[PDB]
Amino acid sequence: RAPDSVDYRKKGYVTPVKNQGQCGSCWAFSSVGALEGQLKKKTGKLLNLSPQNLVDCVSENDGCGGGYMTNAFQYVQKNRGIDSEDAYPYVGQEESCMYNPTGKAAKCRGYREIPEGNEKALKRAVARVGPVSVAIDASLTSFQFYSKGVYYDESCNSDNLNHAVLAVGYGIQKGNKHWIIKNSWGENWGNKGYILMARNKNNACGIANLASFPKM
Ligand SMILES: *[C@]1(O)CO[C@@H]2[C@H](Cl)CN(C(=O)[C@H](CC(C)C)NC(=O)c3ccc(-c4nc(N5CCN(C)CC5)sc4F)cc3)[C@@H]21
Ligand SMILES: [Cl-]
Ligand SMILES: [Cl-]
Ligand SMILES: [Cl-]
Ligand code: NA
Repeated sequence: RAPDSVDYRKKGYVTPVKNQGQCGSCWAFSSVGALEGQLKKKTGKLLNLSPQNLVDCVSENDGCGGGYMTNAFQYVQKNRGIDSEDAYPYVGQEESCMYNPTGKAAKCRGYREIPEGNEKALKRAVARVGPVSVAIDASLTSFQFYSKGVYYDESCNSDNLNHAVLAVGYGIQKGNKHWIIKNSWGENWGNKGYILMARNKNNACGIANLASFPKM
């Protein structure tokens, strides 16, 4: 039976909160967060992986114009690696792909997709695998102004996915079930870069509509 609550931050599987700046690279931060979690799990080492590597090199995506996490995992697989942040640092603008194998810090051997809309499957994946890449509607002002508690807004549109983030856990706060979400808008946003988002409230903000994780 799956745990009632999980928090990968307590297990050392989660790197510090990043800031994607003014680039549409949410998809790359989400992807690297999932990879970071599997690397820790598999090798015992927590290290920052390179979103810039993805932005510059995942040619099926649109760099700062946006992308899909699935495309990112496929690239890392076909490329036979992803660099560390140190080897390929974040610039926040698309540049030419300059992958450096010497800076390779992780590998990927495929990915899996959570069954569409299923929060129970997403819960079990978070428990069984580690941090999961997810897409949400983050367009509401209520989302932007989040500070604490469990975020729920009826105006959220699960058919208008427009942001990629990382589910690092789940639980309950004061009677409200939640997902522990790591955002990529810096430490000053939300609750030190995180938001608790409502769980089992009919797939609020489309949290389980386009979720995936890498195999390592
Ligand atoms: C995040 O940083 C948040 O804000 C930015 C936009 Cl609004 C949304 N976003 C995404 O990256 C978003 C994430 C998903 C998981 C919701 N994806 C997209 O917006 C997105 C995906 C894919 C493409 C895309 N465009 C392509 N082409 C553009 C047009 N030419 C003619 C062809 C190639 S390929 C491709 F995959 C664009 C955006 C960012
Ligand atoms: Cl369960
Ligand atoms: Cl539950
Ligand atoms: Cl360049
Ligand atoms: Na693809």
